[PDB]
Amino acid sequence: LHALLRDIPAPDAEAMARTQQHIDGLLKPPGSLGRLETLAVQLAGMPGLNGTPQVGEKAVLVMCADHGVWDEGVAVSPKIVTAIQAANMTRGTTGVCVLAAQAGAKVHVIDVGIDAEPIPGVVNMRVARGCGNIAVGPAMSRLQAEALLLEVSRYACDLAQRGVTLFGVGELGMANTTPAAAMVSVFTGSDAKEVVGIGANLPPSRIDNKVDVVRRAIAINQPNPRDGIDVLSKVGGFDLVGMTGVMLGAARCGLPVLLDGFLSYSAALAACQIAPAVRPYLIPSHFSAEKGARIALAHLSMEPYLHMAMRLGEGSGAALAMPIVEAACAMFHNMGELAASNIVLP
Amino acid sequence: LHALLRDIPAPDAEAMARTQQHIDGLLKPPGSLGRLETLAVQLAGMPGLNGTPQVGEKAVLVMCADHGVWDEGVAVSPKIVTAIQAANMTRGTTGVCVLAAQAGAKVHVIDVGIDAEPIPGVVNMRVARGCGNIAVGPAMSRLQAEALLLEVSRYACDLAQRGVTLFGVGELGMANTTPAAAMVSVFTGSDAKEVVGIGANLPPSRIDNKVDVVRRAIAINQPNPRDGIDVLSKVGGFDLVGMTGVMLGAARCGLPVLLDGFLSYSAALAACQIAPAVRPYLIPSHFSAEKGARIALAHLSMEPYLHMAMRLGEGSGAALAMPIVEAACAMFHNMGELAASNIVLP
Ligand SMILES: Cc1cc2ncn([C@H]3O[C@H](COP(=O)(O)O)[C@@H](O)[C@H]3O)c2cc1C
Ligand SMILES: Cc1cc2ncn([C@H]3O[C@H](COP(=O)(O)O)[C@@H](O)[C@H]3O)c2cc1C
Ligand SMILES: O=C(O)c1cccnc1
Ligand SMILES: O=C(O)c1cccnc1
Repeated sequence: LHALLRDIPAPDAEAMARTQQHIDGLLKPPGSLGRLETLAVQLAGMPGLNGTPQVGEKAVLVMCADHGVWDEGVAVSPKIVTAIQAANMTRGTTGVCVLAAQAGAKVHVIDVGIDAEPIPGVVNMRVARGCGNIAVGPAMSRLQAEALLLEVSRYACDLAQRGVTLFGVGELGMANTTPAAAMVSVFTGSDAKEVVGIGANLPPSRIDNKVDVVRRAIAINQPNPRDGIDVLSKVGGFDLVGMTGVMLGAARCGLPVLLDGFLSYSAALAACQIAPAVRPYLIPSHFSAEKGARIALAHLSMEPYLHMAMRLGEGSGAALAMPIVEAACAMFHNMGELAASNIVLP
Repeated sequence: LHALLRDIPAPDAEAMARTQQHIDGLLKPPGSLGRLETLAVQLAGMPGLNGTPQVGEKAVLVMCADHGVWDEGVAVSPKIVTAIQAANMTRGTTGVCVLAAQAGAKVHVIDVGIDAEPIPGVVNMRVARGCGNIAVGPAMSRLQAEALLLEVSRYACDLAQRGVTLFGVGELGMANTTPAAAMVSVFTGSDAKEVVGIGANLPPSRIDNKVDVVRRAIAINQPNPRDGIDVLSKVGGFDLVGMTGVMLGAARCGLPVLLDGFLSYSAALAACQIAPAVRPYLIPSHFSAEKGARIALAHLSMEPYLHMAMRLGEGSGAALAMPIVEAACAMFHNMGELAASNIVLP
């Protein structure tokens, strides 16, 4: 793990310079394609991409797990929905499934801690049947967090070996916006009231309790904001840790990762805290409708491309942004050149 | 034309209610897919779509034309670039071409007034070789505007007959951000300084002249803000009128139209002024980096989905948003149902 972290490659400035020069000579006024241009250059700098903005196979990894904090009345959906939805993932009827098929990406459902019997078709990496209730103690042990980070990391890079060049991250876990809000509060220094949202339609009257739960979690655990692994283990969850692991793994592999929504922002904060070298590999997707979204993004210094008022999770926003990434590649490789048209601009 | 305007269909509230009900029962917390849900319902209400969110063939119509106002020093690119780029459109090397191919849409290049010899492969609907310099008079006659609106309108609907269900609108015309800014100022009541941008990299020092040009255009022509056709003819251009015609034509055909950037906003304002019934058929794409973008969008009451800092035009932003439209359809038709999973949420 320390090894893994040590081995994350820095971006290729040379490839990026070459990329920038090419883009400037394309059939358009310079810089006119805006973020589509900056995205291509960012991609060019990723060592796993071979010096150019390229997209091979795509995969969305969905990390599923239950949380003990559910018992605190912070979620309106029955606990079983995690298990139910996880099986549905295997049938291609879910939101991420539909959107992924649309983008030509494959969905990988991973069980990191669902509180139910094992589901056939789902990759088994279960840590335990649900994590501990953060309100009264820690979600898990440090050891547990570390081992899962490692395991997911390797799984992520192994995919690279099979042609995957673009990843998307997602989750499934009733009550997960609670630990997400806690982490956000911790890493960001924001008060719980400011980053606690409605999650999956929590009634406005139940909010206050959710806020109390977050503060309690923090107070009791005393997580260290300067230690990403400490925070994850204490007030995180298996699903959030898994998402963080995807991030570490893509980075180590020198490949890009598309974030999703609020839960993913949580995970991204942790990843970046753990290894700043991870940052350059991250790509925002959409601007989640969760209250704490603005604050989290500001701390990541990220401006998402899509404003869809989305708040489903599952990696649905990540799937939706995949075509944008492919567009930046299409622009780069298939547009003609000014010179070839004898076009001269000041 | 009055006929045409009269015959624009109102949206199907019945189909929309049915759509809403279906969406609510899908495998997710209600309303969780945000704008993706509102988009599907909007589509369902369009009579040309047959009571459901559907996407058949896609086409982007690019309206090309030169402007006399170029002579005022409001554009840094040589005049010939319009003609040059228009031919390139026929070779598939341009920005819209690349992005359209990416989205599986076909590009239709239409010459509505390029100041050069006719270009083989380009649809000929040329009004004149460039429009009049708005700084000293009108761009064209009312008759001319009306005839072009009509002609483009019919062409647009005819495509519908050939399987096209989704349109995108675009343009090509050096100096076109000038008449665009003028129209915006007129329809919106904003001062020229507030809506005049850098267009295709106009140097910050040249701005002031561009602003003076806009005011002069307005002062001299005295366009009537309550008469969209009056405004277009006076301080518009053949390209902008053509874009407006696409809009009128899709609406008459009861089909959706994706806007592009700043130039398209101009055209949309005019279209809506001319026929409010057009509004429900319009779909924003991206948030153009042109200064006057915020003001124009506010007047259309539109919030774009994409924030890419784009400012190329050609209908490139429209092509980029096509997959989003297709996603809303995919969601609608392929997601599973809560009921089928025995999932019950309050
Ligand atoms: C049917 C259904 C499908 C979902 N897919 C993702 N979520 C989302 O809702 C949960 C977070 O919200 P909270 O913290 O309020 O539980 C996670 O499962 C998240 O993925 C879903 C939720 C439901 C009910
Ligand atoms: C090579 C080239 C390709 C383009 N494609 C679109 N535009 C854009 O630039 C023009 C508007 O900017 P202004 O008002 O400053 O001229 C239009 O042609 C618009 O389509 C282009 C401009 C250039 C130079
Ligand atoms: O932003 C998300 O991904 C999200 C928000 C609320 C509930 N589930 C997921
Ligand atoms: O927003 C646009 O479409 C645009 C902006 C500047 C120049 N050309 C096009």
